[PDB]
Amino acid sequence: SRIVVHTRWASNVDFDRDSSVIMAPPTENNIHLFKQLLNTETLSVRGANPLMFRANVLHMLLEFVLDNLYLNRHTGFSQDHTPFTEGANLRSLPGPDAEKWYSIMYPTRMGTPNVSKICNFVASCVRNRVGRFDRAQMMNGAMSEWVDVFETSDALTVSIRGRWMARLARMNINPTEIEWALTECAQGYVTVTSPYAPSVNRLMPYRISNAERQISQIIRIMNIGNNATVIQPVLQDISVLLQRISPLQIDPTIISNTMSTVSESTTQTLSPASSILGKLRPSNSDFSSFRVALAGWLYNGVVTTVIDDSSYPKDGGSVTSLENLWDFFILALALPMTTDPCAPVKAFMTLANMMVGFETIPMDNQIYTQSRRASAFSTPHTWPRCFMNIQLISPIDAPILRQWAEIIHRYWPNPSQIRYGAPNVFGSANLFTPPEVLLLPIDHQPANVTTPTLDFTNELTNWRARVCELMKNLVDNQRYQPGWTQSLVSSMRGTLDKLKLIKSMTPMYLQQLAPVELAVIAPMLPFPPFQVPYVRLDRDRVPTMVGVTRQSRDAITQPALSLSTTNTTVGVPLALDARAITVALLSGKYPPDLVTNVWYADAIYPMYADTEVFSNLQRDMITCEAVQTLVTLVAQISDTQYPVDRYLDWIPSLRASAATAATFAEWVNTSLKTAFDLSDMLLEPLLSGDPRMTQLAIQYQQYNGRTFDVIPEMPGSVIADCVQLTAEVFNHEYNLFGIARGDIIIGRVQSTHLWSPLAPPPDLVFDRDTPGVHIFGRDCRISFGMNGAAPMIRDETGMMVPFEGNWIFPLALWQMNTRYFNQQFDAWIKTGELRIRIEMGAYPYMLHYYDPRQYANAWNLASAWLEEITPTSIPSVPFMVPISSDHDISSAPAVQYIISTEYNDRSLFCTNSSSPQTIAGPDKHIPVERYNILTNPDAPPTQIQLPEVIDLYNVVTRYAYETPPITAVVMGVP
Amino acid sequence: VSRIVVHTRWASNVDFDRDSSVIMAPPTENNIHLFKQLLNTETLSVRGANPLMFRANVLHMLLEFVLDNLYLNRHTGFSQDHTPFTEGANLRSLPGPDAEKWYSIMYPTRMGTPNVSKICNFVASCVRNRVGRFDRAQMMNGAMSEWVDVFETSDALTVSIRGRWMARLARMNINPTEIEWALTECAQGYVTVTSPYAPSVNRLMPYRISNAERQISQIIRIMNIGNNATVIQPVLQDISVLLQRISPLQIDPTIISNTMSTLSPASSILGKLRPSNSDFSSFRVALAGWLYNGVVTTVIDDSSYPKDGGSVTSLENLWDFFILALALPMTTDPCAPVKAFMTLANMMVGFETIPMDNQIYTQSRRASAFSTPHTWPRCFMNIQLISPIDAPILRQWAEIIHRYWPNPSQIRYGAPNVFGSANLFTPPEVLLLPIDHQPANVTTPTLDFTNELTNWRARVCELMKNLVDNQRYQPGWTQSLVSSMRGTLDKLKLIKSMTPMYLQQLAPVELAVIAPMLPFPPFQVPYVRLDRDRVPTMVGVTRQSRDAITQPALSLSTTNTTVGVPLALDARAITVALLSGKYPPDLVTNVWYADAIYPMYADTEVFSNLQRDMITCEAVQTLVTLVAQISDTQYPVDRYLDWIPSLRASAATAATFAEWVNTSLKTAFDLSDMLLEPLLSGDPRMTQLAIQYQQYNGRTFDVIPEMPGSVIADCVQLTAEVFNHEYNLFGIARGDIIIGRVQSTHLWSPLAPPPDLVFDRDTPGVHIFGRDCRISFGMNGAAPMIRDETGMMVPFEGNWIFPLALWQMNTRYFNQQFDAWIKTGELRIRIEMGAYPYMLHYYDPRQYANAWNLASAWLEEITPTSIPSVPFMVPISSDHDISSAPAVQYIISTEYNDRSLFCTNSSSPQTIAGPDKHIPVERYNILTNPDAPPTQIQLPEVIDLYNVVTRYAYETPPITAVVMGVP
Repeated sequence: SRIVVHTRWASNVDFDRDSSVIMAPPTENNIHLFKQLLNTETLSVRGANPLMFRANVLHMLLEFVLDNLYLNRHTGFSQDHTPFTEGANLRSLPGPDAEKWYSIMYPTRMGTPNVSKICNFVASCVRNRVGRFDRAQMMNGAMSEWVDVFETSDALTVSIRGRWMARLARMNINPTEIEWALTECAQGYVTVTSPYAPSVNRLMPYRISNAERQISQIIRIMNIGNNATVIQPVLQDISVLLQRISPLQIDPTIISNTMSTVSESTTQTLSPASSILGKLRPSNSDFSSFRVALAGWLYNGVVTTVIDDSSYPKDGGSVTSLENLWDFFILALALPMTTDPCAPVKAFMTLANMMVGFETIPMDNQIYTQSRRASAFSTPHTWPRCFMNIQLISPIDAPILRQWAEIIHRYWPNPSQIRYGAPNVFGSANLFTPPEVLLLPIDHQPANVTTPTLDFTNELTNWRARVCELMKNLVDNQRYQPGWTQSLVSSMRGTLDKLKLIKSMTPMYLQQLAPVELAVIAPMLPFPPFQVPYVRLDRDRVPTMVGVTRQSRDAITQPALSLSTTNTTVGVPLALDARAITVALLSGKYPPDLVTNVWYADAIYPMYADTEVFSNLQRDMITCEAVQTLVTLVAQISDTQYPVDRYLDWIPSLRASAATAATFAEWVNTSLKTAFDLSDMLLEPLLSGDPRMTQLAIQYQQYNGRTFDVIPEMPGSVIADCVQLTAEVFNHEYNLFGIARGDIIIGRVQSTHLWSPLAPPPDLVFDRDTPGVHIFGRDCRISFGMNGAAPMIRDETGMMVPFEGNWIFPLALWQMNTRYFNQQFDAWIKTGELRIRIEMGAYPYMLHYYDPRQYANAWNLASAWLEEITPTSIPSVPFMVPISSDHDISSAPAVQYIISTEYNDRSLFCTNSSSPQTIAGPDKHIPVERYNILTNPDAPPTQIQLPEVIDLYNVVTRYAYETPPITAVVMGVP
Repeated sequence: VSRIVVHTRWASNVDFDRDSSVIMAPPTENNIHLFKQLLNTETLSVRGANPLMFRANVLHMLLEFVLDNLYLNRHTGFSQDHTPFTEGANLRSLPGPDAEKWYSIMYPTRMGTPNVSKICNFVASCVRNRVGRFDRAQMMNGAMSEWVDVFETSDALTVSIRGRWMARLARMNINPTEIEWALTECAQGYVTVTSPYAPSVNRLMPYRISNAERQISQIIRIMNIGNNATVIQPVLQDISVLLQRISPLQIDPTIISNTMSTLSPASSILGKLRPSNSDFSSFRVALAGWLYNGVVTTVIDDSSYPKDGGSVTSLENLWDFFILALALPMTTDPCAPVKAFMTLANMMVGFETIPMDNQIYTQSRRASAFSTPHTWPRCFMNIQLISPIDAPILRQWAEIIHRYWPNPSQIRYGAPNVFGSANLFTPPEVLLLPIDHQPANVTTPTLDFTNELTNWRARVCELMKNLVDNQRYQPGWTQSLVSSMRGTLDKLKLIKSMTPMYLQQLAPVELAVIAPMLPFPPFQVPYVRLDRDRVPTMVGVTRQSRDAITQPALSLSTTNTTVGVPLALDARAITVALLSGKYPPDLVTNVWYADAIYPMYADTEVFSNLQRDMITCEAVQTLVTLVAQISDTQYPVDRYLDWIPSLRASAATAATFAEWVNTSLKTAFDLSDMLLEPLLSGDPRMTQLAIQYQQYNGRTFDVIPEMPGSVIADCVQLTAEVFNHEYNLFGIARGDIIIGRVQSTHLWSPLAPPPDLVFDRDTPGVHIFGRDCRISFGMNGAAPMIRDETGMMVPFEGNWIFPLALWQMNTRYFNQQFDAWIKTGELRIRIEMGAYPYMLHYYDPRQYANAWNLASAWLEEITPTSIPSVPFMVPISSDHDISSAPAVQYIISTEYNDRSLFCTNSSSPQTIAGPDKHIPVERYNILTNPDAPPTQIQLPEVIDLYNVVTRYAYETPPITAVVMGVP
């Protein structure tokens, strides 16, 4: 408000995030914020510090910028009937006293009381370059898509939103075109309801490139950096998603299956059912923790599916044993579920473990012994060479083992991939692979039937075949017999056959039905997952680490050398149990009820009510925009390490420090999060560490040393543009900001003339060129009184001089021993003729009017005002200003104390705007610097003419469109 | 009749003490005690004196008297009385009683002249106008000037002494203004002292000096230390005391406990810490290490090391290397970084493989065993050698070292403007710090990434976890504790200590404030972190004189690690302080430290250091000076009492003397705490010291001191020369003696024998005798006769010549041989003595008992290393004649003299019998001819014993104030 530049004036307000930038009351002091923004070395309802005086100001500017992204929706107009107008349209609004908002928006409705300079200029203006001019109206019954008109405001805001819109609309299309990519995410099988139409000016700004894609990735990649407690719950969220999809029945299923599939060994040394009953659980209740590994699949170079410890027995392995058989079966089943590349070697060593003491062949070291925990082995180098070096396996001592190893060699599941979605609109999916390439630990097979059926065609069914074969090969052993009974082994095979031939709709749904159902979500992932190309063999591909730079090295400002230094943990262990796994594999129980097209798309749509990707896309976009705006500002006033255009340093503000930088960046991040009430990790990982040497990229390397760079890139910040523009323009309007260029001259002067100390008559100032200069830099001590001499200052050479004259002082010396200085100077500047140019550069000030008719003192303990300040900063300058008359007024004294070293008096809200003359009131004339147009039609309104031409009543384009929420146009078909 | 009381220190105007024996030894009493209180150590009785040290002792002798007189003068009131002989005089009123008797003592015309007496008669010639108060200073306190000359009995000796004294003193006074300015700088702007008052010009602040003095003092201090720990350990003690006494920050390991929420890591550390400890000192001492470097080295035990070995699988070793790795970088031992590097390597030896550069070196060898610049490996000096497959872990580690390693700084300190500051390997006001500092207002939470300390915790947590992750560098590790251990690493990396803040910006302040308070200033070394060749190697000094080709004094720099005394610390307490840190819960920096400061600086002791050092340098100055006056050194010397025979010098001579001085002055200042070990830190015949220090490169930096004058030896020359023109005055005479039995009734003293009963040495009737001259005995018991240089056998009589070599070595024989011959017959031998003590024997001219008894005694009491002062039976002059004496002379001086003959007939106004002596009215010439001023030219001529003597009302205040600390 007055001087009204602040928002909430007449516009179509829609919602705020507290970008509160405003003014302060002008008839008195004026700070508008800075007893609330930054008071680092000052403290008051009336203070600010010049040792952080560049952050605060920018910050103030930036929030201002933020305040102005609101939705323009112009509604209706009408020709007018004042004598004042000759057809200029009024904007018709239902608002109360729209008339005042017009007499305000336009100088209209301003009558003919008596001859006033105002009224005179009124009678002279134009009847045309006023009100409506033009618009983009090609439709019927609905407003122009935008309307231009001559109304009062600052066209930055106009151009501001021009660039705002530019950033927005750039991503629109004919909508239904996106029904493609949705159907591609619908897999073509989640049928879709939506209208049929091309672009109808309903902006759908979600056509996005891979730049911001990858950038947001990076951000997540350290946002996820070292926090995996959070990954578990949402993984369960996915598990329940699947629960809402999977038809399985668990407890009595396996109950009947097991009571049917085992063979009789009750009087035959540990009956298998009894043992296995006591092992599994009759724990009949909700059990759904199976979906775990399935959902975890979404990450491989990200997470490491490891198996729980107790899943393995703790006996070093042996032959004559039944629980060995149980558990070895279980693991042979579950290991092909793991992501760990040593899992082959792991099971290898595992069978070696139960092969402790009977079959014994080449052993490499004291760890590759068959007595060592397989899971403990970690590195390619931790893998028994012989495992990968099959010829060390003599088929003589380990015939069965060589057998089985070769089985695994030729027989082992393999990876595949699948597609989803569209970079066409939405950029990459992962960055260490081509777009939408979704590699798979499995090799999906095409399902055809819409209902479950029995069949044994599956790589894992084949594996089960292999393992039952090996088991029968072994249990019948002649070393078993002495440890056992013989009809026992008969019943053993009697079990294993029904085992390998047990009922299970699992593997078919897995190999065929699961994969598409995985693809069902499956960008609809709050965190977009990541994965890395697969590895089945050939240790040389075993990755090393994903090093991420977001800065440089200590002594090396280059990224390409700090690469080894700026690098972060990779992979996490996540231990799982095989029980429910085998439970499911050996028993799939699916009713013929999931009518895929019907069932699944049915299960989905109601869930589809608030599609997050919308929030995700905007999230990431604004994210990267912020990040860019940052990487720019850190190089400006606020240098980082590379001197490029700093602008305001003619303002003295203290130099760069990460501490100061971190402070400012906090203010930023704050404002940012507000901008849409953002609430998640945001640049929080960047001030985590120094965002001063910022250099972004990432890489991963493998056992073959093969390195793989990914280097991000950002297209800039529309904000940063506008803000720099305005910043430059500012340099000449500083007056409008309660901060002044120059210094002040201080000594008790006594005048009655009506003159601003903001522009005092020439006679009153002095300089170095002035004689009487007592020049002081940074050597000034002070003696108290002497024998006959008063307190005398030790001089810059070291001499003692009394306190009066023309003296010069650079501020820092002052801020040093302020207290000393102040306790001394009281009289001899107040009463004495001590006058110093204390030299500040650029500084806050403040004011109060006053009636000149009485005497005026500009002491009023302005000293007291001073001493209130710290030895660390300076108090804003209050001023008493007379009410000068346009003509006669009587004489009264005025004892001033402080004056501006310059003329800078330019700031005023209107006072006495109705008269060609007034007795003594604020001498004010219509500010004729913005409406010269109203006397002559010129000044290309939209052409860039600032600061060369700055007005406040301009080209005005209130918009009007069709603004549907995109969550709403999400109509599903079940 | 009596003689003159040549004295001082008999009318003390003060209670100050010197303990400097200004007694003169009387003649009715004994005399040679003053000649048996010198460097002589072989004396045993009332009587006797060594010939060979005669000259050699006089120095100290005359010196001590001087040491009596630097006392301080004060006001005296105003007396106004007049009597006929005292008409119109402003006598100096004295608060003391019988001061009028003391006036007659100082006022001659005080007494009158009503009759006949050498007093009455000559005082009848004395005026009343050159008596009493002469002239005054307009500068004056009470009833006396700050300098007021007044006619009075006095010795110009004391005058000159205190005059040059005063000169020095006032040459030092300091303005309270610049004083408080100092105190400000001393307080670094954290004192508050003003002074609006009524001025007083008596006030005295004489303490302004240069730097060379303190620098010398620091040198000698180190020398006396001679590398003794017990010297400076208690220094560190006082330090830690005041430190723990002053720091508001609080430590609480129990915090972590809750942070951990009480092996499992927690159990391990809980056993590691003993949750009972209550004492907090040696850590503070680890800090105070940063204050002195040039002599000491912070080191660490290896009981903290994993046997200085370690492995890659011992969880305890994890704890310990963790612990240390944190507690290290703050040390001063320069081999630290590569040492921790190599220790880490040793524990790791076997998984990662790196080239070496010495077979005796071992990648598993002891870091302790590697403690030289030569223990540096060029692979640690070039990482590019480390292929990232050799040991990438260690490569990254070495780079971490190259990068985050601590980095020194400095600050201003001291008040060199007036008192100066002593620093040689650095400018005086420069104060290093092995780390870097930052500005104030830490009243914000203590979190700081940019803190090299948080930096440290961060980087170490990283490298640790990074390594621990693989499970394979650590085989045998089965249960997944990547959860427990690594989350623990997180929690600890997330433990907040306010200590690092104190360290980063507060400790700098504390120590900068301590700096001026040092009764012993620092001694440190230019800190570096790299370039072994730059690494210092030598801290040498030359306890030997420089004027000859002279290697410096042996230094331990080649046997210690670099230069410094070892110092092993506790990693536990240190790293805990690094770990748990909390400031007072309501703290406001300044007011806290204001109150913490006040009473401390309310006390002050550095002025003791000043007095110490100034006296020290003056003392050694005049010391080596007098050395240049005693005998021959490696430079031309000038002796002056060589007219008093004594040989050239040995060392223990001055040694005795040196400690004479040390004792004397310590007793003279009641600062009996020892100051100097002159040769006990120096060398019998040295002239100068000089320091030097060099790096491993061979870059040497070699400093030499400078000398100012010392008026002491000057005034010594002053005094002696006057005595060396006015002799006898104190018990020693030049000349010789003639020995033989002559008798007379014409009365005189053997000091004034007529030159008739005398003969020149080697007179006609000559009888020369060398060392080898042996006797021809008489025949059948006849008179033996002695062989001549020609051979002739002459009897025991004539004029005989013994310069001296043999009588020294053949005393008692000679006595027994020549006794009766001198006793009853002529045997006139001249014996050569040069300068020598004498004695008297009071006797009446009317009676006699044999002096030859006591004479023979004095003979018996001589050794070649000892001579007693010769007694002489002294008669009574009279105002009336009496029965003369046949007096039997045996031995007599060879000369006429006056030592102190004042005046005959102590109170008898006239004298007839015996000699006469009037008053040396000579000395009071202004009292005879007042044409003369007091600075008239009469020196080194006759001394006057009456003067106008400036007396003073200046005042020295004990240096204090009323102030406040950090506001």
